This record gives sequence, C-alpha cells and structure tokens, in this order.
Amino acid sequence: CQVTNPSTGHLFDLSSLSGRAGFTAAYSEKGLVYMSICGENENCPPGVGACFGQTRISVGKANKRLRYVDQVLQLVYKDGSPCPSKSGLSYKSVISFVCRPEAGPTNRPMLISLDKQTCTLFFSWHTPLACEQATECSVRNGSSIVDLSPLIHRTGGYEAYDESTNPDFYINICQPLNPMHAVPCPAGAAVCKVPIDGPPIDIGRVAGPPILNPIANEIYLNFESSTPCLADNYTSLIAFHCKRGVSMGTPKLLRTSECDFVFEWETPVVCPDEVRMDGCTLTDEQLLYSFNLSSLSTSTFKVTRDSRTYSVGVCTFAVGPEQGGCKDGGVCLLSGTKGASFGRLQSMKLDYRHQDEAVVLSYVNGDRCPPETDDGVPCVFPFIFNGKSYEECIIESRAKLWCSTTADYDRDHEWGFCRHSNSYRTSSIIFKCDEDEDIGRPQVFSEVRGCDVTFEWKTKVVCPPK
Amino acid sequence: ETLCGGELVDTLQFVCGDRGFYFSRGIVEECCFRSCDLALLETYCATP
Ligand SMILES: *[C@@H]1O[C@H](CO)[C@@H](O[C@@H]2O[C@H](CO)[C@@H](O[C@@H]3O[C@H](CO)[C@@H](O)[C@H](O)[C@@H]3O)[C@H](O)[C@H]2NC(C)=O)[C@H](O)[C@H]1NC(C)=O
Ligand SMILES: *[C@@H]1O[C@H](CO)[C@@H](O)[C@H](O)[C@H]1NC(C)=O
Ligand SMILES: *[C@@H]1O[C@H](CO)[C@@H](O)[C@H](O)[C@H]1NC(C)=O
Repeated sequence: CQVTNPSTGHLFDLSSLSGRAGFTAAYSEKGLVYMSICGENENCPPGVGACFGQTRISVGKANKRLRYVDQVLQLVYKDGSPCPSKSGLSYKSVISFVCRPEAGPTNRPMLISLDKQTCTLFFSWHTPLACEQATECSVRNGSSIVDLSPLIHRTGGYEAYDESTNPDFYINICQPLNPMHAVPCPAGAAVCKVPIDGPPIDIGRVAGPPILNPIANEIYLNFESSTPCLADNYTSLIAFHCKRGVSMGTPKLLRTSECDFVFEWETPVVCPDEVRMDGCTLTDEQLLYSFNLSSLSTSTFKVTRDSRTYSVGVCTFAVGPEQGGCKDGGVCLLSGTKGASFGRLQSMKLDYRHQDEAVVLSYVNGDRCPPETDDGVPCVFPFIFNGKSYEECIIESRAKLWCSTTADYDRDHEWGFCRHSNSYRTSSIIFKCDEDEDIGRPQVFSEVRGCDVTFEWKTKVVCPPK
Repeated sequence: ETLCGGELVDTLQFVCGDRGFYFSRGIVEECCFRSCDLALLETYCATP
C-alpha cells in the first residue's frame, strides 16, 4: 500500500482509502462495481477486492502490490473468476492512480474502458494523493510572469483536427489527461494517439514547465513517452503563438515527423498584458472627438437580475482586493463562495456603433462557458445529490460525466450527459446616451447561456455634440 | 466453461450497457449451453 519513485524517493501514501466498506465504481446506467483499495471489499466475497452486481462475479483479488509507472501508481487485482474467452483465462483489474492537484467531487474511481480479449479492466482514479511535484505551469517573460493554468482541461481533453465524431489525438498541457469514456488512453498520458486500427498509444507524457524562445518570443512545451518508436522513444512538442481574439484556441497538428509530433497552438494567453493606447477613452475618426469614460472608473457596481449578482467595473477590476474571487475579471458573477469571470480586464476593447450611436466596451477570455446536456438543455448549478451540493458535472453511479437540469436531482431525477464548450466567457457594455443621468447605472440587457452577458449603461458621458 | 443464469445477464449489461442487448439460435444456446467469447457476446449488443 506504499510505492516510491526510484529517482526522487518520494513517499506515496494511499492508506486514506483503505476502508473495507470501499467505494462504488460506475458502469452502464445502473451498474455497480463494489470495490476497495489495498484491502478486500465487504460486498464482494472474502479476498475479492472488486466484483459485479446481483451476482458476486470477481474481477480480481485484493493485494498490496503497488507500482510506480511514469507518474502513475498502478494497483493490480489478479486471479478473479474465469472469463468466457478461452480456457484458463480469469478476470483482472488494473486500478491506476493519476496525479490531480485540483481537489473536488470527480476524485473517484472511474471505469475508463475494458479490453475484451485479455479480460482486463482499466481503472483510473485522479487524486492529489498521487502527486509528487507541484503544478509547474508558469514561465517568466522578463518581469511579467506568463501562466498557462486556465488552459488546463479538467473534464477530459482537447480533440485534435482530422489532418488528412472520429478523433485522432487527445491533449492536456500541464496535468495528465483526464479519463474519458470508452477511449483507453493509458492513465497518466498527456498526448494520446488513436489510430483506426489499433489501441491508443502513449505519444505524450508531461516533462517540465514551459520553455521560452529568446527571439520571436514563442513558448514551447515538451511531452516525452514510455513506449518506443519504429526506428529506435516517442516524443511530442507543442509550439505556442500569440493570437488575440474571442477564441482561446485549440492545439492543432502541423508536422508529423516520423518519431516526433509538432502541435501549433494559437492562443491569447501566450500574449503580454498590453497597456491601453489612450487610458480609458474612445477615439474614432468618424466623429473625431473623444469620450472620457475615466469618470466611471471610480468604483465597483452591483447589477443584479434573477438572484444573479454581477460586479461591473469600467476600467477597474470587478471585485477588489478584499473578496478577490475573480482575478483579472472585469465582470464577475458572484456566488459569495466561487465567482466566475466574464472577461479579463486587460483584454478591454473600445469601438463605436454607428447604427445606435453608442460606445461598445468589451472584455474577453474569462472562465470556461457553462456545460450543457447532449439534448440542448443547460445544466443547473448548484444541485443536491443524496444530501450534497454540486458545482460542476459529476460522476456518481453513472459512466460519462453528468449534471442536473433542476435545482435538485434527489427531488426531480432530471438529468443528462455533459458536453462541454470549448469557448470562454465574454462580456460587453453598450453605452447609451441620457442627459439627466450625470453618473448613471448599468443594467442587464442580455444573458446568453451564461457564456455572454451584455449590459446597458445609460450615462451623460457618452453624449456631448452640443 | 458455461455462462448461465443471472451470471450471463450481469455480464450482458457490463458489455452492452446503455446500448442495450437482445437475446436473439440464441445467446443462451451459444454462451450457456456451450462456451463463447466476449466478442460472440457483443454481437448481441443493441446497435448504437
Ligand atoms: C477624464 O476624466 C478624468 C476624471 O475626471 C480626468 O482625470 C482626473 O483629473 C482631475 C483633475 O481635476 C483629478 O482631480 C484631482 O484629484 C486630486 C486628488 O488626487 C485633487 O487633489 C485635485 O483637487 C483634483 O480634484 C482626478 O483625480 C483625475 N481622475 C482620477 C479619478 O484619477 C482626466 O483628466 C479626463 N481625461 C482627459 C481629458 O485627460
Ligand atoms: C514577452 O515580452 C515582450 C515585451 O516587449 C513582448 O513583446 C513579447 O510579446 C512577450 N512574449 C511572449 C509572447 O510571451
Ligand atoms: C525511453 O527512454 C528512457 C531513458 O532515456 C527509459 O527510461 C524509458 O523506459 C524509455 N521508454 C520505453 C521504450 O519504455
């Protein structure tokens, strides 16, 4: 029940899960794998660590055999009940422990996939208990530090483009790849290659923190391997660009070197914090004169509609250093407990609408947009389950990641499978004219899927042609 | 090595799951009356 990395001598302790009552891994719709760690389960027959539903069909006997395999702590349950296939073959289960510094509800044993032939069950458990190092994800570009922490996929991974839905690659750029369904990407892998004929192969494992190019200011990130090439070890490198915009970008493939892999990612997070041209003012040559929005840059505002208490600050951080839930966020949807940004204050853009004679302020690149079910009905946070409140898509008694569509599941049993959006939250303010409103108040104009919020602010400032 | 009773039923949903499964010779003849592999079992999974 204890394994050490031969290189570092790091002690791993998994004894905080040694409960004989154990835990329940989820398969199918109402499927139950009663399982335990380091010890035998109680629902299963004596000696058996993991079993099946109505009948106690064993998928391996319980042992302490713990292995360190490339950042992962594998547990092997061998010698179960005989499986169909051929003579002598019994069931077995490989329960892996992958590093995940971010604590939460998805810290449970999941069933990622199964191999039919060898009668082997692949298991993945993502806990901070299986973590040696910290989350090295930030590098220094002079005096200002650049971080890649927002780009961490924490539900699954990034699907790669069909170079020449059927995927090809799966990518995670700091922490190891999160366990998906039916796709057996070896637990701990960062970059995964899935061929049409043949199982997924490990073409990427997280090496070190991102490196910096001195000349044209590019950032690179290396991902080595644990399996050999067809000319010798595999390798995969990801190059980063600076592409400002609404999209946060997605790792695309460019060069398929026979033993190497080149991925080119265009993202605004690999861009510096650009200081605004003319402070906090608007200048278009159509009118030629300027609008001084610095008068509104005085303090915080609380615009609220339908329980949703927003925080808006023109040219100022939404929530100040006191509460500070939404760092960098120019608009912050408060919950008092969490908080979610609707655009980094630094990404502020000012434009002139000629249709309505208005001034458009917009921030971009906040937090990840809310997940929806596969049907199209948005999820509802927070929701109750057995007596607990939940903030994101979870995996209790179900295979794929699921959410509730009501305020309470226990009460209404309404749900669907999550399909996450690869877009980030945006927020815009359309400044409209009013002469008697010296220092006016913004109001919620339109909320779209919680992925975009537009405010209408009526002020005296955006007027004078007198 | 026969696979009969509820021990065939529990194995069906373990392979088929949300896809569902049928029972149509039949599957009881192929895996319970005789011995089959899990490939001759997933042939009886309902089309995704
Ligand atoms: C656009 O509007 C802003 C805000 O009105 C202008 O900046 C502001 O300029 C005034 C000058 O009267 C500053 O007021 C001064 O404050 C100090 C205290 O720090 C006080 O001792 C003085 O008596 C005076 O009242 C004001 O602080 C400053 N804005 C802020 C809030 O920092 C700005 O100049 C205008 N844009 C242009 C055309 O440059
Ligand atoms: C690093 O900082 C310089 C500041 O001059 C900037 O020009 C460059 O774009 C930055 N490089 C990146 C993309 O991190
Ligand atoms: C790749 O090479 C390293 C040593 O450089 C070795 O530790 C690792 O096991 C190799 N991967 C394979 C082919 O298992």
